[PDB]
Amino acid sequence: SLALSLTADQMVSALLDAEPPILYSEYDPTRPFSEASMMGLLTNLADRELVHMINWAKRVPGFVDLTLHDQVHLLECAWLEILMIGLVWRSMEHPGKLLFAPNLLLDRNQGKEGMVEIFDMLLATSSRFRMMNLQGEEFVCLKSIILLNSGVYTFSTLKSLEEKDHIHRVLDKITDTLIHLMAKAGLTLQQQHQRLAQLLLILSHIRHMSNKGMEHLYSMKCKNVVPLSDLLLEMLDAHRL
Amino acid sequence: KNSLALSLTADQMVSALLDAEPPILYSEYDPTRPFSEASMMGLLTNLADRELVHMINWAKRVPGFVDLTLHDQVHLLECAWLEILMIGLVWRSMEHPGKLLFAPNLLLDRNQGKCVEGMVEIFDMLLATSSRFRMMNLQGEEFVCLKSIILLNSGVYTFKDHIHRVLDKITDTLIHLMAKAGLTLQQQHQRLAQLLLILSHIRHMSNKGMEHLYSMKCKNVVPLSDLLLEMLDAHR
Amino acid sequence: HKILHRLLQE
Amino acid sequence: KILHRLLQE
Ligand SMILES: Oc1ccc(C(c2ccc(O)cc2)C(Cl)(Cl)Cl)cc1
Ligand SMILES: Oc1ccc(C(c2ccc(O)cc2)C(Cl)(Cl)Cl)cc1
Repeated sequence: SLALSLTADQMVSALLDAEPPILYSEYDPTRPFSEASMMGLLTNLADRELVHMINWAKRVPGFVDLTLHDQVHLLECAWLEILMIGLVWRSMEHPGKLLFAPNLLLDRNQGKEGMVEIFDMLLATSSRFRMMNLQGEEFVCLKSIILLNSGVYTFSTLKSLEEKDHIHRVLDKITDTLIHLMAKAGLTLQQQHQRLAQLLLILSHIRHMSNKGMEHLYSMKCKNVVPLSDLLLEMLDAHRL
Repeated sequence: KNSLALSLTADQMVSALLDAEPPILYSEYDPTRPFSEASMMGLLTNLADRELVHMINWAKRVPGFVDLTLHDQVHLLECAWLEILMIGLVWRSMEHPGKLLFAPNLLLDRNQGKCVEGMVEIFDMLLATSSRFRMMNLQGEEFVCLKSIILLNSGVYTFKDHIHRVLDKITDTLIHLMAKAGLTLQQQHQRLAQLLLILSHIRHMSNKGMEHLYSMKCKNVVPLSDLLLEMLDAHR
Repeated sequence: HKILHRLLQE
Repeated sequence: KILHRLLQE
């Protein structure tokens, strides 16, 4: 395993190099939008982002050491959390707004169905990132933590437990990396531990948002007005709501 | 304005939280191992309802909680109640691999979850969390810290400074316990991360459980207390 | 009117 | 399984 042999600096570099691109939406400020078409735009964007996410996951240290089945599972569990934290990160410097794309910056007024509650949570998370002055180096660590951690407890044999053991080792490495970054930023030991806790507690809120979003997405499918892409439908069904 | 909670020492914090611990309650004494969805969910709902009353009195004893306005206290508990019930269950179950100790006289396994539609998935998640805690050798002092973190953290972003200062205090307290337990520096931050990451899974279980409870509500088979109904309704 | 309100005060 | 396939290529 090359993953467990990386230094904190190499881990940061590896994660930064693997960052996906910021995609554009089909939004047109001159075109009228319904709640349905607005959600059509976001669905379209998410679908495209998912493809880049899959190829990003392959570049997260340790991830390809896992079996195809385990990779599939982790992504099925973490996909919406990962999209959401990315959205929150992009929006950090736009108080009151969510930057879905460089050409699509929304406020809560453009939430109008049930998406409005979710927008509010996302906005609060961005506000929280801003309060903390979240750094890019810390963001990439957090994103990789989500990928590896979210599905780790919902996976057979004593052998199949070794797979889980490897993940925990990589997770520990990312913790080390976070601490390393804070130490470099001049934080005291007490401050390092406090900030690490603060960052990890955010992941609980991201899980919550993902769960709420997953339910709204399911209701959308059933209403059958906003067409979901095939990949999105399969990811959604993986959660069996 | 200033909260007494912030002036406590690590040891004072630990003792206060240990002293605030609610009691382990019993289920009905009938020896008929529940196999129906009705008797199953009836016993669990009855137990949950009684546990909730103790939880509300426990929360008032968590340092910093009573400093919040009543409305803030209500918000935190409405958001955290099921997470708190679940981590408690998991903790009680830790020394009973493969079993969920809902009460000393109600020890269930996954097969019994099979009788309630949608419950086996939740049981399996709970059992996995229990195993994880056992393999980590979770201590009671760490447990009470984690439970208080849930109370303060889960609803904090749906509203702050006071709450975050208290959360920082509890973090200090966890590290204090780990240093007292002889862990090295690297072991301290690694363990802190491992424990806090489990809170993500606990949140996940609560969300799934809340959905299950809502369906149980619309099925209208098992009566729910007004209290449990109001706690559930808070999650829209 | 919530019961929780009453319990938190009791 | 779309996700399964994309993970392969
Ligand atoms: O970069 C993102 C794009 C879409 C989403 C979501 C999303 C995901 C899938 C969809 O079909 C629609 C919206 C919400 Cl619900 Cl937050 Cl807008 C999240 C992050
Ligand atoms: O100590 C506990 C008691 C009941 C529960 C739950 C519970 C909560 C409320 C109910 O009405 C029924 C079960 C589940 Cl969902 Cl795990 Cl069975 C959880 C922990």
